Amino acid sequence: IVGGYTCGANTVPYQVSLNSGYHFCGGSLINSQWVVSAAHCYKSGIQVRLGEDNINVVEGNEQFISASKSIVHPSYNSNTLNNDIMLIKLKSAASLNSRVASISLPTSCASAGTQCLISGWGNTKSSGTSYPDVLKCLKAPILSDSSCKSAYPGQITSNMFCAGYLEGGKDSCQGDSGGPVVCSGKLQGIVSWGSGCAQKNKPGVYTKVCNYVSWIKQTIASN
Amino acid sequence: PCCDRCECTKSIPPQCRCSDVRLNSCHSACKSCACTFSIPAQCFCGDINDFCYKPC
Ligand SMILES: [Ca+2]
Repeated sequence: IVGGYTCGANTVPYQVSLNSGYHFCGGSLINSQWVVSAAHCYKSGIQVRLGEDNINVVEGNEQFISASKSIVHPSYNSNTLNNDIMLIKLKSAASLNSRVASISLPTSCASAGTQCLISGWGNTKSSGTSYPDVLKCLKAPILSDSSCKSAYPGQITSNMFCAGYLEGGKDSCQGDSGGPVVCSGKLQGIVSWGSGCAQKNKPGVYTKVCNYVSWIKQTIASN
Repeated sequence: PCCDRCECTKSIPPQCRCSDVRLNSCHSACKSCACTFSIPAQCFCGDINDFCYKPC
């Protein structure tokens, strides 16, 4: 997250770190046994780390649970990043409490102007690299699809939206993928892609979670 | 090789692509230059890398 702030330990209790050797993506806990992340975050050997703040220090509230099933959306297309959503089933149910909690799925889509909270342990620099120890947060609005499509001609599908700031300086970044965009307590986005991070005129692009709620529910029911 | 429009996933490693569409050619480092079958052809590079090429 570039241009964000230190969330505060466990203030985003649905944020998880996906760890396979290192932290490589985030995700959002949606019930005790399931995490939503990006399809492009599929990796072998994922351990889901819940209750994290400082991902480099065991602070005492973590739960480390191996991912047992990956269910990448059946229409995920790596050529376009369309349908960039994946469900991860945990090998065992997380223990839910103040510091580890699920985030609600949306009942309706958010739209331009909706104010959201984006979080993650991604790069905090727009130019160069600096990886934080603790979770970072960013308040960002969903942007007009006109701005989004203008920024990324021919690339924005109905299952994506842009959020952030056209002026630059505030954005999700590498290492944030798969993590949450939460708006009024609902998971509306998954950090997906963008042209760099926090660059002027290049807002972040996010998977539009509200288009997948039925699939998520059916999938969780069958798996 | 250069790329004006580079986008990457926000994962580690980043997965980046050059989305430049150019007539008849892709950048010189492109391993999979996908072109239309039009005249002139519009082509873009399908390569996914952990970096972006410098701007053109
Ligand atoms: Ca920790």
